Amino acid sequence: MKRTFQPSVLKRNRSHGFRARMATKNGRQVLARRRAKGRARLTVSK
Amino acid sequence: AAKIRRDDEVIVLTGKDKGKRGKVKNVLSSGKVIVEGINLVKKHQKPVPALNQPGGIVEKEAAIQVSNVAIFNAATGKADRVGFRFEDGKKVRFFKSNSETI
Amino acid sequence: MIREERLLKVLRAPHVSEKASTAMEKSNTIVLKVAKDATKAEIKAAVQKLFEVEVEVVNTLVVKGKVKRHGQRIGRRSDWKKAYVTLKEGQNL
Amino acid sequence: SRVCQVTGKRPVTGNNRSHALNATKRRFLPNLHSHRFWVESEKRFVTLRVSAKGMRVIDKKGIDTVLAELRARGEKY
Amino acid sequence: GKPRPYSPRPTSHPRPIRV
Amino acid sequence: KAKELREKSVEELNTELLNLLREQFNLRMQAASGQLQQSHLLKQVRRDVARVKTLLNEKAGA
RNA sequence: UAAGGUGAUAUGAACCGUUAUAACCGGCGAUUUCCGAAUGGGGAAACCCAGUGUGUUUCGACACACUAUCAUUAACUGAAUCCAUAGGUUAAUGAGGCGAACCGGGGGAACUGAAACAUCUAAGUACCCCGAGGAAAAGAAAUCAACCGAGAUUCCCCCAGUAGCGGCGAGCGAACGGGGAGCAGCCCAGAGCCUGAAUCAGUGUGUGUGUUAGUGGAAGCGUCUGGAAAGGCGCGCGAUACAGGGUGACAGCCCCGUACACAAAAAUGCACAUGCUGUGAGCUCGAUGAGUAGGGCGGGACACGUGGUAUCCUGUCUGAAUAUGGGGGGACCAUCCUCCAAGGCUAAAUACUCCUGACUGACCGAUAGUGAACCAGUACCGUGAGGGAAAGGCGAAAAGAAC
RNA sequence: AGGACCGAACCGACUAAUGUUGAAAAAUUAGCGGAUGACUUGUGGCUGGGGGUGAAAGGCCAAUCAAACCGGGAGAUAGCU
RNA sequence: CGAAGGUGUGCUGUGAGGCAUGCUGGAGGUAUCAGAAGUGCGAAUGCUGACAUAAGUAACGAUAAAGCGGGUGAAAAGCCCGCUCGCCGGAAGACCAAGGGUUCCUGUCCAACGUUAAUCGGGGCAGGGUGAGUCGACCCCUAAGGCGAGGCCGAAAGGCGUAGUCGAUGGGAAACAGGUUAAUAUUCCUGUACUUGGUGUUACUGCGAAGGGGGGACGGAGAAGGCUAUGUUGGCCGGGCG
RNA sequence: UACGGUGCUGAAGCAACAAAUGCCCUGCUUCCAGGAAAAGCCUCUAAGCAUCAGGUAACAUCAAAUCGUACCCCAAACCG
Ligand SMILES: *[C@H]1O[C@H](CO)[C@H](O)[C@H](O)[C@H]1NC(C)=O
Ligand SMILES: [Mg+2]
Ligand SMILES: [Mg+2]
Ligand SMILES: [Mg+2]
Ligand SMILES: [Mg+2]
Ligand SMILES: [Mg+2]
Ligand SMILES: [Mg+2]
Ligand SMILES: [Mg+2]
Ligand SMILES: [Mg+2]
Ligand SMILES: [Mg+2]
Ligand SMILES: [Mg+2]
Ligand SMILES: [Mg+2]
Ligand SMILES: [Mg+2]
Ligand SMILES: [Mg+2]
Ligand SMILES: [Mg+2]
Ligand SMILES: [Mg+2]
Ligand SMILES: [Mg+2]
Ligand SMILES: [Mg+2]
Ligand SMILES: [Mg+2]
Ligand SMILES: [Mg+2]
Ligand SMILES: [Mg+2]
Ligand SMILES: [Mg+2]
Ligand SMILES: [Mg+2]
Ligand SMILES: [Mg+2]
Ligand SMILES: [Mg+2]
Ligand SMILES: [Mg+2]
Ligand SMILES: [Mg+2]
Ligand SMILES: [Mg+2]
Ligand SMILES: [Mg+2]
Ligand SMILES: [Mg+2]
Ligand SMILES: [Mg+2]
Ligand SMILES: [Mg+2]
Ligand SMILES: [Mg+2]
Ligand SMILES: [Mg+2]
Ligand SMILES: [Mg+2]
Ligand SMILES: [Mg+2]
Ligand SMILES: [Mg+2]
Ligand SMILES: [Mg+2]
Ligand SMILES: [Mg+2]
Ligand SMILES: [Mg+2]
Ligand SMILES: [Mg+2]
Ligand SMILES: [Mg+2]
Ligand SMILES: [Mg+2]
Ligand SMILES: [Mg+2]
Ligand SMILES: [Mg+2]
Ligand SMILES: [Mg+2]
Ligand SMILES: [Mg+2]
Ligand SMILES: [Mg+2]
Ligand SMILES: [Mg+2]
Ligand SMILES: [Mg+2]
Ligand SMILES: [Mg+2]
Ligand SMILES: [Mg+2]
Ligand SMILES: [Mg+2]
Ligand SMILES: [Mg+2]
Ligand SMILES: [Mg+2]
Ligand SMILES: [Mg+2]
Ligand SMILES: [Mg+2]
Ligand SMILES: [Mg+2]
Ligand SMILES: [Mg+2]
Ligand SMILES: [Mg+2]
Ligand SMILES: [Mg+2]
Ligand SMILES: [Mg+2]
Ligand SMILES: [Mg+2]
Repeated sequence: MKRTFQPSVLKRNRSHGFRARMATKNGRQVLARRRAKGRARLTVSK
Repeated sequence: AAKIRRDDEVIVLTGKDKGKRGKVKNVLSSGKVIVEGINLVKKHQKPVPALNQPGGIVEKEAAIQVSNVAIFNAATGKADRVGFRFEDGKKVRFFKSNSETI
Repeated sequence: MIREERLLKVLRAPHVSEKASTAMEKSNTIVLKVAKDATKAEIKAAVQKLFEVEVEVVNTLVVKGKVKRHGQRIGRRSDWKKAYVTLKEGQNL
Repeated sequence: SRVCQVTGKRPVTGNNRSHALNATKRRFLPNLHSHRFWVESEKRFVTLRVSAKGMRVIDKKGIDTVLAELRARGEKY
Repeated sequence: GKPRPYSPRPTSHPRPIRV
Repeated sequence: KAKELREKSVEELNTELLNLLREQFNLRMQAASGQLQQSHLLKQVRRDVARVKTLLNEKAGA
């Protein structure tokens, strides 16, 4: 059966990537939360 | 400064080798000193192909806590404590209970 | 024209392997480890100036570092650039 | 935004109150009108978005005085 | 201890309906 | 080498940098090849390049 | 500051140093790739692609610098359109983003309680948003009081769960006055005289005193048990030092400290002193904040739910008197008292702790205490926001077991 | 010519058996329907939660849907066990 | 000259308990009288870790299928080599994109991983390996759509959108055959090509854009002819005489 | 022959027939549901530049960077 995760690096980066996060204030708040928590990987970009 | 140094002739205050006198070969940063013919151990050396051909139960000196050896005054013939003075610029070391520079 | 200071920082080591040995005795070619930011032009300038040989064409590739394990702690070796440097008919290195 | 350029009147929030005193949030919007004002200094028409109250302030103080206050606060017209 | 329980999975038979 | 190279001019110190960088290339070649037991030479020259580049900035004005 | 050093797992290798250029520690400099506000344009962050101007070219090219946006200001220029204005270009200065809490403002729930529920409550709470500072805000009476008086603001303890408010239910809940902490008053709405005289701010320059490395720092031996002594036993000694830590078992005197006494080439904080620059005191006369106060309508805030409801704010429509005047004293009127709105500034007492140092605990001691004593916001899970572990102890010494 | 006919790929899912701690959190096997169309499929894009989208089944919106998921109000409340 | 803890034993009190002591353990413990509580567990389909039971039971993942000889090895149904057998062959072969990221090749090892053994492996360890003017990306160009100087709009946050600027799944220059590595090849080598731009020389000369026009540039279905890939047969050549 | 694979030489290399869903064909015929865009490219001039720049052709020389390239890919390497 076709499962839900059908990987595409382009879609991944555009939907969740660093620049996508930076584009909106809510996205920048995601980065702020993740830095505050001290995540080693802020976004999928890596 | 360090009260016990390299080349200093010391006497052991505590341990299996108490009363025995030796010269300090080197001082480790962990407040420990190697004193020749003092804290002997029997190391079971593995057979190395490259450096040192044989194995053999090697007899070598183990580090002893620097606070377990005192400087040997030589004159009095017993353990002494080291103090610090200034005798024309340089910082020197002197014995306690007599007061003579090393 | 490229500065000698830059030409002294692009050649890291000669690459030693069977393919490098074969290339040096078959297609008069020397295999060099080079700086990852070095260009074909900079390699062709550096070999000519530092080894005093005549270079025909530089071929380059980037070697991706391997993921190695050291005491159940995952690590990655650095990517490096490999230069296949073809010399002329009779030069020798 | 719905802000009077003269006075600075803007939407304020209050309640609708029914007979049974049910409080639902509403806004009170200013009585805003885009109006062309004639100035006797710059021989030109100035279009200000102004409340009806703001138009009475211009009638009282004069357009010259009011435009001076806009420049003081740093509001482009 | 006990592992986290599974989300619902397919069931072979309908529960009998008593009514 | 902090007082010695300070007596030199910019026109005598650049050539000195073009002797060290060249020496660092020769040592880097010898080290990779399998030659050079004296591995400490790599650090001496790397730090010597640093000293020379440091004085160049002082001679410049900064 | 120094006889030892080249950070850790982690040895080894090659070395450096031992009286001063080893290393280490501190001040001040230098260097400081790429991404990121990211700012030369772009972009799927750590990449792609330029323009311009210098300088170098071995003519293949190479190096360095600058080029975002917005605001303000200035210069130059410049439409419809005559003047002009808009617009355009260039320069200068500033801004931008991040950060725990505290602070002011703009918006603003519901669960819940009311033993249902709608007024009410929860609550101006959570949350979102904007802005600021080391604090913020507030602040120099159009304040209270009660015919006696007080004298800006803020915070604390009372007043008091009182007076009130309240489907008079559930609940909500003052003030006056008193005791404290702290205390400070000023300026513009203006012209002249006299002069730049008070005082807060930068600015160097001296003076002390802190901070950022450090220096000296007392006094114990014998014997017994033991693997080992710091323990037992005996006899001494220091104490402005018996805080604490370490050392082969429990050490004032073995070590590091501790009390105590000293220390700065360099940078910097604070407080005085003294030049420089700006700032303008004092006296006389005058002035005294209008689409404002007040009102009608609709809301909101006041403990106060419109009530008999003062007072405050204003979305809407109106609209005075302006000192011979005006505001308030809880409907309202008279009398009396008290104050002077419609301009602004202002330290202290107050709030908070992402972070730094010291010290403390009838706090925890590995299922506890942080989620995390351990390479943990990791592994792992999830498209993502996000979720999120487990896992400490050989020995005094590796003497980590040759053969 | 054709939402024409038979029939592979391809798309689907009518019946039966199996499987039901499966080979599989929806399948396998044998048959079955459509198969030039209102077809099917790759890549990328857009629509967001009382909102979307729906040839309409309250279907579908990441194995979740008569109001997604994650964090927060939050230790909601629980005359019940 | 042996603390806590652990584990036996004896004694003792009405009970919760207490005391003594052998063994273990190897450094703590703490009377009395007060003081303070994270102060006592069998249940909460409690929580975490450990370990049972069923049970050496079910099962070992397509019923395409194996047999033997030799080799290596401590050991071979499973590895290597050989012969035979069987299975797929519009695939169960080959080459890619997407996605993964070293799984590739070589040597070495067999704890764990592999539903068995394993000498084997996509497993461990080490070393190697990816070569481009022409392939693709980047790049030029746009689609849907995104972002968007000014701008319009909106309590704030923001929304929309102009000039622009991004955005392929589409348009845009050029390389082929043969050979070669353990592992790359239109990339290396050999042979033979081609494209675009810069510079210089020579001759001849209207060049010049952000503008105009052309072109690029496009549907479904159907039909037929001409072809090639490709196959078949004959000839040809080499070998064969079972 | 290290039984893995290197070195060396080399015959014929034609024809007929069949034939695609590939090519001619972005064609042709036909139908209604009427079938991207922009650049490269070609051409035209404007401002401007005038025996200059620039354009065309031939010849010579130089440049074409950077990143991907292993391997699996209907699968034991991707999603389960
Ligand atoms: C299994 O039970 C669920 C309910 O839990 C559904 O009814 C489902 O349809 C059942 N399936 C079968 C095969 O009966
Ligand atoms: Mg080549
Ligand atoms: Mg390449
Ligand atoms: Mg349990
Ligand atoms: Mg940018
Ligand atoms: Mg940039
Ligand atoms: Mg661009
Ligand atoms: Mg800021
Ligand atoms: Mg209720
Ligand atoms: Mg109730
Ligand atoms: Mg203030
Ligand atoms: Mg009075
Ligand atoms: Mg000291
Ligand atoms: Mg001392
Ligand atoms: Mg003793
Ligand atoms: Mg012990
Ligand atoms: Mg007044
Ligand atoms: Mg009013
Ligand atoms: Mg009134
Ligand atoms: Mg009033
Ligand atoms: Mg009144
Ligand atoms: Mg009254
Ligand atoms: Mg824990
Ligand atoms: Mg424990
Ligand atoms: Mg992931
Ligand atoms: Mg049909
Ligand atoms: Mg269906
Ligand atoms: Mg079927
Ligand atoms: Mg049919
Ligand atoms: Mg059919
Ligand atoms: Mg229904
Ligand atoms: Mg679903
Ligand atoms: Mg609901
Ligand atoms: Mg609550
Ligand atoms: Mg609860
Ligand atoms: Mg204890
Ligand atoms: Mg006690
Ligand atoms: Mg308890
Ligand atoms: Mg229990
Ligand atoms: Mg019980
Ligand atoms: Mg079990
Ligand atoms: Mg059974
Ligand atoms: Mg059975
Ligand atoms: Mg069975
Ligand atoms: Mg099987
Ligand atoms: Mg066999
Ligand atoms: Mg075995
Ligand atoms: Mg088999
Ligand atoms: Mg076989
Ligand atoms: Mg691997
Ligand atoms: Mg393999
Ligand atoms: Mg096994
Ligand atoms: Mg492997
Ligand atoms: Mg568009
Ligand atoms: Mg804008
Ligand atoms: Mg937009
Ligand atoms: Mg573009
Ligand atoms: Mg494409
Ligand atoms: Mg291959
Ligand atoms: Mg043919
Ligand atoms: Mg067909
Ligand atoms: Mg390949
Ligand atoms: Mg499979």
